[PDB]
Amino acid sequence: EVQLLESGGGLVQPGGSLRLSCAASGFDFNSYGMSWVRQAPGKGLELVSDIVSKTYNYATYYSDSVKDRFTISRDDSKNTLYLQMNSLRAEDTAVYYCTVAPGGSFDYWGQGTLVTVSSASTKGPSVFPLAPSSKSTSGGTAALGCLVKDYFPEPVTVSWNSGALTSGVHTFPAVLQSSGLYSLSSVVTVPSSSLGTQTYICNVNHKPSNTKVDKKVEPK
Amino acid sequence: EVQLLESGGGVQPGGSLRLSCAASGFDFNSYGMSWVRQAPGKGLELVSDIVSKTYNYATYYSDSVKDRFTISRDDSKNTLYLQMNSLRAEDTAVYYCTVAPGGSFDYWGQGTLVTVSASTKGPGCLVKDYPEPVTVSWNSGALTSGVHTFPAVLYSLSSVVTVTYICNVNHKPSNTKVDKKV
Amino acid sequence: DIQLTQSPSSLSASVGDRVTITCRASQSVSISRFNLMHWYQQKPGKAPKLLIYRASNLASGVPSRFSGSGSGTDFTLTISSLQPEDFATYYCQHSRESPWTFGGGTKVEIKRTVAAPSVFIFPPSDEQLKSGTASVVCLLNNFYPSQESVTEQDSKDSTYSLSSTL
Amino acid sequence: DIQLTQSPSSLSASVGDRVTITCRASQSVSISRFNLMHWYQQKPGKAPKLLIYRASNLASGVPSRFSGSGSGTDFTLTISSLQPEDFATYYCQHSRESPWTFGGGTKVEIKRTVAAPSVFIFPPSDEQLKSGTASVVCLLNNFYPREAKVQWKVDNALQSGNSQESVTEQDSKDSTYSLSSTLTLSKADYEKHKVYACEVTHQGLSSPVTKSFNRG
Amino acid sequence: ALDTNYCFRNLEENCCVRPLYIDFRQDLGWKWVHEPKGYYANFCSGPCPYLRSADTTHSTVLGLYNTLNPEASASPCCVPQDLEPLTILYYVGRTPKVEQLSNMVVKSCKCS
Amino acid sequence: ALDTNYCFRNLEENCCVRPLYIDFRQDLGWKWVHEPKGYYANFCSGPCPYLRSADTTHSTVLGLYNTLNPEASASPCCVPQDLEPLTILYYVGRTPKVEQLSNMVVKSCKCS
Repeated sequence: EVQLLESGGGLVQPGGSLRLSCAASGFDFNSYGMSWVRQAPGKGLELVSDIVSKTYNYATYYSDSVKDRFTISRDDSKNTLYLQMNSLRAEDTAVYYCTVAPGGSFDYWGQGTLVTVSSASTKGPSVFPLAPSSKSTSGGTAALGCLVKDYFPEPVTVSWNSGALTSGVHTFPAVLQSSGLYSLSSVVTVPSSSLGTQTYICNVNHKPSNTKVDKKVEPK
Repeated sequence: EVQLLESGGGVQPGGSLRLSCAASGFDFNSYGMSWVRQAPGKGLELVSDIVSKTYNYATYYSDSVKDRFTISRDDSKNTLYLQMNSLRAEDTAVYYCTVAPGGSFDYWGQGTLVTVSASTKGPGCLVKDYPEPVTVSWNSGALTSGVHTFPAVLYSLSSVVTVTYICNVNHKPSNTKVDKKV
Repeated sequence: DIQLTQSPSSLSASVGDRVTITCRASQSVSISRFNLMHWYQQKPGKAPKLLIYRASNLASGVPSRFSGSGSGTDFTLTISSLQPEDFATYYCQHSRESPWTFGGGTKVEIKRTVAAPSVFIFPPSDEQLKSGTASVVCLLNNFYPSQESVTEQDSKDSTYSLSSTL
Repeated sequence: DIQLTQSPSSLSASVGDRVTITCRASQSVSISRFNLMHWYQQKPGKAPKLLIYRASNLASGVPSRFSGSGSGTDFTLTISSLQPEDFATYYCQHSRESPWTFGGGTKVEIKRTVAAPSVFIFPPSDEQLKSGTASVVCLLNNFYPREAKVQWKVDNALQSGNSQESVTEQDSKDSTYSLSSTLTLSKADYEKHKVYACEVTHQGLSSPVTKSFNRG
Repeated sequence: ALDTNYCFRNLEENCCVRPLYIDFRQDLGWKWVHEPKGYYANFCSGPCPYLRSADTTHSTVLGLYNTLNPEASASPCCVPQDLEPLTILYYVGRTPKVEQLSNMVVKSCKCS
Repeated sequence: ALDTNYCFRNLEENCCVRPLYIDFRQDLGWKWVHEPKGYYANFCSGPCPYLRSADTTHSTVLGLYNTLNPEASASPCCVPQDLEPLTILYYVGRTPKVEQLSNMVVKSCKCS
């Protein structure tokens, strides 16, 4: 297998509209009821919209929070679930999951599309190296990284050496600054002896602003 | 299929007579058998009944012959008997042998006259001074039409046909079997 | 001991007529749907012959003109279209309880037309004369309606005959 | 509308321990012998996955250590032998009547042995100073418990209000945390001082660990 | 219903009442029954497809099961629903006895 | 009694309960049932020889007639006697419904 792929999420001005869709495959789509369950950042799960099969006249129901502004629809021929979101508000900022409930339980879930409702404009990050010292100040361990500063909206993805370096990597969650822009660090701890022998590149990608930076991190 | 052929009829008072009834053309073995008698001029009277082996050959007798007559049976032979004892005047009747699978007397023999009385005396054509009966047929039973055998009145009767001619006179009691050309 | 009484004791009917005769049972001779009263025909010198069994069913070879009906105590024998052969004494019998009893008998004589007797006198043969007894026979063949003797009705024409002898 | 209340809101339990989470519905979610309470597991950056459907039935591929019970208004989830990968938020949802609602969640943290962090300080890159600001970074690597105290000391003078902190989610393997503390100053202010220190206080440390650098 | 009327009218291969004369003497070897000599006992035969006079919800489920899976050979069977009695006359020696035997005649069939 | 306890333990050629699992979606096309996904419905199979668990007098008479006439095919049939219900759960859209469907499981059989 079952696959649920949602698209349509992104930065939208308050009062604006967005249309989320969900591509489904691997199951008897026409037979079951589909739902949209959202998660506001660091909060719980809220079933916000629902739609049953052709068998039960495509009946819908909405949460009180989104009634009259939101519209759930489906396209049985194309295996697609839709969400018309109108007069969007700050509180509508959340990850939107499309899910399948054959009976009472949400048997299958997608990975979610992020919807960010803000007046703030898309700003790409600046990528600075967090350079280790040549001196092994940590018993023979060194740490290096990348400061991914001043971006909007979320998210940023950080990999080390194209994903070939995963061990010891810590990509910190974004911190919203007083400026209304996010900032995060990605760090990796390595044997100090690796510093002159191996090269370390952090690959930063901020899709909303179309920013890609491969920054080599080396001792200063 | 059916044939019921009774024999034995023909006896001094206080005598004993044994009737036999040859049965053929039916599942005799599983049906009840009876002796029904008709007194000269009188009606029909069931005198002795016997049921099949499947009912312990149970019998029943009219009050009139109880403790004197004994009804018997041979399934191998398909024959019905009536051992008549202490014979006494009012027993003089025709004894019909009859079968009733259920409740109706489906088949009957042509009877046997039992005359309880005066010794046995030997006898168109004129059958003169002979007990009853005498049987008269013509040309061994071929000349069947226009024939009139008279009811006897020693008994004497006449048999007449309206038109070679031979009358076949048979009187079993006197062992008389004559054929007279007329 | 069920007493059967036949009505009437006799009956004179004409050829082709619709005859209906009855049997009167002292007790009920029926047990459920089945009516255990049977009818027999006895011809002058013959054994009785079954006509009707269980009040309404006709026996094998019995003409279509013979019909029967009845329940409990009252039973009826019906001759739809009379015949000269239908001359006989008829008897009813029940099979409700032992002993099975018979009714009295309903004699059925025939009424056709008036016929005259052809008178035939016969002389005593030299076979009987050669003893010491002479018997002169007087015949009255086919008529409708010393020692004398009459016969019973014909089953084909329906006439009588006499045999007076001196 | 039926509303669900989960207790506790969060807990710490050692590997091998038996964990019990409850869910209370405002009205019964039972319909005959069928109990319409379902349980999900949500790991940090992932979608929820169904663990238990209709109070006690394990969803395909969910380990035998997970179990559920209850009827009417009161339900339970039990992890019989807690594992380090069981670090997640657990949700109960009902399917009794429209709208189907979810409980607020129960965050499950793993308690492990104390581990002192490794501390690293990073000066600002020359390339950032060219833009007029300076971000000084301090890293506290693979520590337990989550509680750590980080103090910035610019020229032995204690700082306040000019730093932000970020903590990773509990590691699914060694169950530790890592922390970032970023101190932001303007270029001018940064160029006005020499010693930049990050002083760390944590249970696993006998005395604070100070990592520092000299501007130049 | 799959009664005498429905079945003897329009001749169908599927479960229906079929005429059957049983003679006590010949067909059963019972010489003891005086009246009747025989009777129409009738019988039930023919396939039980889905929706044909299903007795229980099990007869409905199997009807559909066997209709979709013909290899199953787990189909409802054609059996009597409506059964009439037969009143007989016999003689225990010369004593007439009558016995109303229950469920002797098949008047309607069903798929069970 | 041709019940599950006898039939499932013993080897029976003639009338007896036979085990059967019916899956609602695969075997019947019933996508609507949420629980159970299937059940042991059982069925009844096996010839009905004379005197074997006869439902009626007609089953006795038909059994006698059949085991006496080789050209005769008319015979009693192996069919359910005792049946148990089955409780099911389904959702009408998002509204859960529970139903106890009667006579769903065959537990014993007879020759009718």
